Amino acid sequence: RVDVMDVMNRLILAMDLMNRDDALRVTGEVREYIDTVKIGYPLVLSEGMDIIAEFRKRFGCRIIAGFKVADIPETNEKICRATFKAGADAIIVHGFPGADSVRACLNVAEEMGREVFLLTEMSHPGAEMFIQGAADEIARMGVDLGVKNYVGPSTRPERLSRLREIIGQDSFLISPGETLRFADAIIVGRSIYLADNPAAAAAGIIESI
Amino acid sequence: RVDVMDVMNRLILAMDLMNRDDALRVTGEVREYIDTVKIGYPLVLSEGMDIIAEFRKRFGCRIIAGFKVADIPETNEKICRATFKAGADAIIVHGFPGADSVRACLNVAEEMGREVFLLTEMSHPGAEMFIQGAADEIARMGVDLGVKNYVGPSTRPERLSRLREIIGQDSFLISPGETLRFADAIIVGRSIYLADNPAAAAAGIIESI
Repeated sequence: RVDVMDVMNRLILAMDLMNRDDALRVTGEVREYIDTVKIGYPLVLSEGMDIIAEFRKRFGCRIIAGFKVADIPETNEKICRATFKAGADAIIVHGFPGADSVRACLNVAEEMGREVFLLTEMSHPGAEMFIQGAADEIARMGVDLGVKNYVGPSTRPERLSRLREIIGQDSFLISPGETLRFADAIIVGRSIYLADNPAAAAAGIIESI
Repeated sequence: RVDVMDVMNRLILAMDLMNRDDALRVTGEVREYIDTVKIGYPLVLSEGMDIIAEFRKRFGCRIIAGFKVADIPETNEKICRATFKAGADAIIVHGFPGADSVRACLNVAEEMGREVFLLTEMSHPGAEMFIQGAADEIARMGVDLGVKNYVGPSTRPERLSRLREIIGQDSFLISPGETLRFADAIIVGRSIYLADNPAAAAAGIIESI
C-alpha cells in the first residue's frame, strides 16, 4: 500500500548489541540486505541517543525505536518527542496502559511527521499471564484510534492471522516464510548479528523469501 | 523495617524536567528536604544516562530509575544492567509482561546489589482498561517471587490499602496525607518542581507529615 512504509526485502534488523562499535560493525556487514533497523534501550542507554542519528547517517536507514513505551500520557509524550528529536522514524508503544497513553504518542508522531507502532502482543513465556488475554482488545483499540502500524508475535501463525483479521489488510504489520503470509515484514536479530557471519545469515534469510 | 530502604522525610522527588540545567537547579533548591530522587526516560534520553551519576555525586542522593521496564526477559536484563552500571540504586519495573520478565530484573539487581520496585498499578485514566484488572494478580506475583519493593497508585486510598494487604506490612511501598497511612513514602513531582518556589512547596508538604 502506497501510504505504508516500504521495508527493503521485508526484513528489519533488530540491532540488539549494546556496544556502539559492535553494533555499527555488524550492521555495516549486512547493510546491503536491509534499509530498516530497530534499536532499543540496551544500545541507546549504553551509548546515548545520538547513536540513532549516527545509524541514519552512516547507513541511510530508517530507524524504529523499539522502546515499548508504557508510561502515563504526559511521560509518553515526552519520551516520543525526545526520541523523534533524536531522529527516530518510528517508535513502538505498548497498548496495555490504555488509550490515552497511546493517543499521547499518536499526537507527537502526527506533529512531527513520524510513525507509531502499536505492540499488540509479545511472545516470551510470561506473555501468557496478562498480555495474551488483552491482545485482541489492544489491537481493536489501535484500529479504533486510526493506528496504521502494528507489531505482533510470530511464534503462533494462527495468532498473527487473527491479528491481521482485526487490523485489516490495509494496516502495516511487522513480527519478530509463513510469517510473511500475514506480516508485511519480519524482524530478525540474533540469527543475524550473533552468527559467525551476519552477511551470510542475512543473505540466507532473504533467499528463503 | 531495617531491611528496607530509608527515604528521608518519606518524600521522593519525581524529577521529570527534561533539561539538565533546570533539573539540577530545581533539585538543588529542594535538596535539603529529600535524599531520594526518581529519574525517568524524559531526562535520561534527552541528557544521557551519565546524568544519574551526576545527581548522586552533586546531592549524595539515592536514585530510582522510573523506567517502568516492560520488555522481554533478555532485554529487561540488559536494561537493568545498563541502568545499574550507570549508578541507579533501584529501578521500577512493570509486572504486566509476566513473571519471567520480572525475574530477569531481580537476577541483575541481586547480582549488582541493587533494588527492583514492582509497579502494580497506574493511576492515569487509561489504566482502567487492562492495568486495574491485573493489579491484584501482579502484586501477588511480586510477593510470590520475593519482591520487597512496590509502587502503587495514590488516587484511591482503598486501593492502596488493598495492595498493602496483599504485600504485607513488611514490604516497602511508595505511591505518587492519608496515603502515608499505607505507603512508606510518597512521590511528588510537578507540585514541587513547577511551583513558583519548589523549596516552599517541598517544605509545606513535609510539614503536613
